[PDB]
Amino acid sequence: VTDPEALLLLPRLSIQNANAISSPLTWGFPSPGAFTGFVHALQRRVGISLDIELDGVGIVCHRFEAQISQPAGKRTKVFNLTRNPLNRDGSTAAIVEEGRAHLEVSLLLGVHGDGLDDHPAQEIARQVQEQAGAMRLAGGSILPWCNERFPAPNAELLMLGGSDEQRRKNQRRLTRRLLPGFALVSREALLQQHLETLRTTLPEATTLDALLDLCRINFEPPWQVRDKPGWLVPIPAGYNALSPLYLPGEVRNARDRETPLRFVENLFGLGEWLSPHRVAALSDLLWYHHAEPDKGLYRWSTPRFV
Amino acid sequence: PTWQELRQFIESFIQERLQGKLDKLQPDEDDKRQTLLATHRREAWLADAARRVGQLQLVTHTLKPIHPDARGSNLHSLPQAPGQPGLAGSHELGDRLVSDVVGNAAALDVFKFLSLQYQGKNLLNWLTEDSAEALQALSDNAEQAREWRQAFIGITTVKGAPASHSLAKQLYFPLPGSGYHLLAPLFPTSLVHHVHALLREARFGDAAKAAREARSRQESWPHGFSEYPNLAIQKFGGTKPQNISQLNNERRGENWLLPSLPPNWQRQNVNAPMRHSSVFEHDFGRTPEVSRLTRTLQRFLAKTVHNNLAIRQRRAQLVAQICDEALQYAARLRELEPGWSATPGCQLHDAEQLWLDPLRAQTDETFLQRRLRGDWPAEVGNRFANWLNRAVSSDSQILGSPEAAQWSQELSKELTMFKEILEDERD
Amino acid sequence: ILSTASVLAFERKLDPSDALMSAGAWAQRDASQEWPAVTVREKSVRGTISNRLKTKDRDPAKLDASIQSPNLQTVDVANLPSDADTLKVRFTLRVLGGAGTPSACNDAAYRDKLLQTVATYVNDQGFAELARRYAHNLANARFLWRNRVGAEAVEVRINHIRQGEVARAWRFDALAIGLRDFKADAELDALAELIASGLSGSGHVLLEVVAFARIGDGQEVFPSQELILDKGDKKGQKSKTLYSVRDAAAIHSQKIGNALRTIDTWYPDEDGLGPIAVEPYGSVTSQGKAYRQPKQKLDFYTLLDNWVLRDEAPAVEQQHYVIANLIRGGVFGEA
Amino acid sequence: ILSTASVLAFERKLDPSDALMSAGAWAQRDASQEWPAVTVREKSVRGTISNRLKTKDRDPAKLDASIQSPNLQTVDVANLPSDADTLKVRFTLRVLGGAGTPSACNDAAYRDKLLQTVATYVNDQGFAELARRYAHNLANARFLWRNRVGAEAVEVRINHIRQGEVARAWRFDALAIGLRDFKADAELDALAELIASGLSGSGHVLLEVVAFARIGDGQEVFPSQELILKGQKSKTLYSVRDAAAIHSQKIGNALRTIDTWYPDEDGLGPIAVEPYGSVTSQGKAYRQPKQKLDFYTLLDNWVLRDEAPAVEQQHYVIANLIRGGVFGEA
Amino acid sequence: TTFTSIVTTNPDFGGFEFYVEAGQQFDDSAYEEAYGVSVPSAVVEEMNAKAAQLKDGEWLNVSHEA
Repeated sequence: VTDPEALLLLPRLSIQNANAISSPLTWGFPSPGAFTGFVHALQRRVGISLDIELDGVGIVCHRFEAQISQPAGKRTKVFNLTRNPLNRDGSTAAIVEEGRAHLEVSLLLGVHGDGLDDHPAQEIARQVQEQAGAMRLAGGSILPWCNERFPAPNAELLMLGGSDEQRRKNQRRLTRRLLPGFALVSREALLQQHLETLRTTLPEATTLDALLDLCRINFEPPWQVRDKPGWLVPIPAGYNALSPLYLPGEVRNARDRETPLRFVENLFGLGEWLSPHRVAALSDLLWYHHAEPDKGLYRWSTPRFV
Repeated sequence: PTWQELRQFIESFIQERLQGKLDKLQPDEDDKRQTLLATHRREAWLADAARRVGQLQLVTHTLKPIHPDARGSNLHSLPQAPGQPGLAGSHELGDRLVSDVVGNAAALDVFKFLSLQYQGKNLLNWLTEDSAEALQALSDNAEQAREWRQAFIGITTVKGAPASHSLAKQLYFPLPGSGYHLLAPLFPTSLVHHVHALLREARFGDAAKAAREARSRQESWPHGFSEYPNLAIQKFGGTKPQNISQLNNERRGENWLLPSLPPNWQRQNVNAPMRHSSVFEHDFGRTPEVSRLTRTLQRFLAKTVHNNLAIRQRRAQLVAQICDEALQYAARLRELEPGWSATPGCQLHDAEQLWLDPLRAQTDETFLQRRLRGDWPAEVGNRFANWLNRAVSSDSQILGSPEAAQWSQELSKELTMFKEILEDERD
Repeated sequence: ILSTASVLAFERKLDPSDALMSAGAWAQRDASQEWPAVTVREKSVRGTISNRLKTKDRDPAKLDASIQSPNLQTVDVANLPSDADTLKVRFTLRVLGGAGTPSACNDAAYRDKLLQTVATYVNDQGFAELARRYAHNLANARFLWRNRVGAEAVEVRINHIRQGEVARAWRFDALAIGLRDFKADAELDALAELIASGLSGSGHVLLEVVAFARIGDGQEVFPSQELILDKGDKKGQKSKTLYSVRDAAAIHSQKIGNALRTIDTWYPDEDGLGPIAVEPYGSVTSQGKAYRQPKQKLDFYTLLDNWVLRDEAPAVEQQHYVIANLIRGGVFGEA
Repeated sequence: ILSTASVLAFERKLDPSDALMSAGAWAQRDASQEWPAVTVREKSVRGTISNRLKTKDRDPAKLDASIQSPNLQTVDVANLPSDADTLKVRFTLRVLGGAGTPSACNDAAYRDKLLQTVATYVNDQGFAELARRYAHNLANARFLWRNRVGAEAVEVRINHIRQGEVARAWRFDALAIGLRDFKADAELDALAELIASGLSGSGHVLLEVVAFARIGDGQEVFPSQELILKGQKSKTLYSVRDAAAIHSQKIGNALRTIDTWYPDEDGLGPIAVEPYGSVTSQGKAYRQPKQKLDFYTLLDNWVLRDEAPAVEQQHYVIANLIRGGVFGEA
Repeated sequence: TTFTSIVTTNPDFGGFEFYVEAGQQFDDSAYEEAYGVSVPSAVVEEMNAKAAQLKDGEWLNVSHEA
């Protein structure tokens, strides 16, 4: 929402069992809500001590390996599970299917505040890396890079540049540093205009049909595949209200009795895995929160993408 | 719209239930027909059915797919539409709600009774709008009719205080000012059933199987078809998917998740050229994706002008994706493998000098690093332009027209940005 | 009245990674950074049937016709190469810290009571009995699960990875240290104080646990096996899938954690098993039997409720079990 | 009442490796560490019809029409080179020990009774009859399955591998030691004592079994064959890393051909130790459960109700426990 | 095909489980209508003997594991 004064780069973090189930309709890379909740956890744990405000994540995903397996004779896939403990009686517990995946992402945390001036850049970069080393990103532990070739350090890029050329130089230097991955942005205006063209073709078509049409490899007869611009994916773009907002000590069995609970439901927007130098400014492509809590509509996106 | 036809329709449903019970009774003695015709025939069937409603619940967002030892709250609530454009889910269903049932499966006759389609709509939807046709048929006294109507309407209400079990999910959300909201999400099962119906119609439907066979005939069909690759199946009940919900009997588990995958979700291993034949076959090292991308550029030859505008924007996008995949191939080859400085030979295409960035500088300090920083090897783009001239054919309908000018200008600006990205490998 | 918090959840302390297994030769274990990874490859197996016939298939005709239609499987195997007799199993371990602070708790009164209880434990008897046993399951290579049963010599090397480098390096003989005796050893005590200072402070202590098992040339090593329901049709069915991280066999993270948690020798049943895993209603998956039943007053929930709510402090062994269940993590709470 | 456990998982003792095969010349078998491996290569074959017709294909018109269009295939063959006549099949055998202890069991009483039963077996008579037969199946090269049937002279070298070096090296003539008679030698009894000490848990036994089979110049050798998913690829051969190999369970099945106690005639000789003791080639299941001599009724009579069988049948039962398996009902 | 049974005092009405009321009888028609599978006729008398032998306020949970 606001512009970051600096752009921190947490380097390639190895996540071993992330959540492959991003949403009820999407499997694969975990939801960007996990990464925005991670940067809010980082702000809640060391952001208040350094007098900075870590907002926004650029999700890069150098490596992804889902713990899946294609069954024999089926085109679809199934998830490799774990073995839960037995019950108190000795029988096998009722299995619940949780998708696990191995990640390697690097995060662009947009850091703005009055703590960039108090501390050096390398100190606050090192302290948020040490705080991220004892955390988890989507349910999966962050592997801490022991006894390898060399440890990947951080770089807090002060985005306030003296010139346009030095700014473009350090943006290119950072893009070369997070290069083999694929930045994730939220392209929802493309989904809405594809819904507009779909409704032009056939009326009363809703945007779930436009989302599914942007998802699949659909064929057209003269046979030619309808082309897709980029790697468009369905992503859960936040939540939506189902119940009115309850009081803190009102709902039963909540997490805490001091925070208002509201029953919610996902909102599957459209995302687009694009390469990091297709953006020409890394102060875009960061994932912020947008709540508007009177209406529901607790959503996350990349504002200022285009 | 009159109460007499609704009355006789309800009596016909009750009598069909009793006739099915008597036909599947296999009785000859014990006089159970008297008790069955006293209970399951009269308007006391409405009485014990209205007693049975509190065992059921019409739901749209169940909890039980989240870990099935969870006794929380299940909601039949449709969200309001976001004013923000783009994103949507489960509020698009206006007249296509499938409307799951949770609760005691022994009381499913109440839901089958409220789901009869008597005039033009459900009996339940007749009971929500209090009319003359409603609340006159299901009794002769309006007091117990009002009581049974209030019972039947309660099939879509939350029973008890709102709750979410310790095994359920509930997630803090940072508000703009301060504070959080707990946000316990519920599994949208009517939306999952709708997307599951769309996916089953597009995969196993007859109108898609016909076009799929017409593709194998190589003939012409009116409509096309979809494919939906990389779907993952998630079943909710382990061995008993009956114990989750109503529609989880129809889709036996089987959530059918769409793929949200990054493009490097298939690990490609790295290979550097060793010998002269390896340097002739591995100078390019062309992945399946760039061949899939150049085959699309090969299908972008012919054009009419109003289509050639979008075709030129698509050709610019494809050359951008090819150049960017070349940049990522150079990136992962220069970073992952030390094989560019593994062995010496006679032919390794040493004019490239881009896929061996740390290989010739971090070991040789003044030998090749002084031949890469002052020379700044960026002549790889001129050799890379030969690949994209091989991607296009010899079509003279564009070579003797202004399409070659637009092609050359987009190629020049794209090799310009490829050159300035390739220029500063030294920093 | 201080009723039980309806939501309890503890974050997993002692969080290991996948145990990547790579192969090579003994007497160059000190140069083991370029050892090639043990790859998971397929092989085909024919079997004649051997399951117990259910007294209706004991006809000679049906059995003879069933040994002429054999089952044709495709199993995954992980073998050492023909010129390698040593298995380097290498994983990382974060000993996180904050072992009594729950990850989710409803009641602030229950939360403060539980934190006062765990602080009473840590002040009276800190993590020195638990961490000795975690250091033993690191020291003897119990995390080498079936790769230990006939190894010639197992040697475990543990490095306290500091900021970027090895701060303190251990080297154990994992066959001299048994699988059922938690004795006291000086280097094991130093590792126990390191895991103690990891479990007490707010920062994580990172170890690198490398174990070498001299199995033999070309022999089979045993990585973890993936739980795949719906294998598919029986034609191309792969009946056994071994876990591989990236063309490299590995034991799962929860399997290494299950071998590290095998410290519980305090259960009321006799110790024919010796130590079992720290579980609530402490249950052994291989035995198919849940010890520490709720019928006796010795499971984790009743010991925790008597310790926190009504101040009945259990025995020192049972509160070792309770705090080891807190370090293990979990999801608890009533409706 | 001591019913049988619902899981009984026995580990595989006598754990072999994939039998790699190389190639070289005889009389330099002693310097056979650098011999080139027998690579599996492809070749096309052309088959005519030779199967039994099903009384409707006996019309000469369709017979000649199907002969006129014969089936092409692409088999995998592994032959010795044209200058080599000896096949060096080299595997390692690790003898584990702890034969009667199951890896998984529900009942503690049944597990204890099984441990007492195997323990009173071992105390009454060690693993001396079993290890003599395992040592014979190592000495006579039955693990050379079809590479033995026409070999001129087979020689098996078995080395006890200690720390990294050879503790005691054997050298047998695999054709003098027959395929069906279990005689007694001095070196075979020393190998039997070594495998006995391996199975009793009183030592670590890692043998490296090398077997040279003088087949002939350029002849065909037979590794194990994979299952198959114009160029129909009718035979896919096993290969570990560009080197033909025999499967580990094939070598284990050849080592377990010690069972000469099956109730039928002993004209066939030893068969493989299996419950419902069966040979998949001959298609006949000896020790059918009608007769009281399969593994399951013998174990359930020896452990549950203490009807101890004869010495031969309990040798067979402990040979099945050394083999390992998935026993126990549902 | 394995029709288990458990007497529950409080039922789990959040899922689609089959609970028989204490003062009622098993209904094979309702089980064949709710779930797709039909009850075999040898399970019915066992479920009747369990459903009749029920204290007031004790539900009979009937489920198959096919």
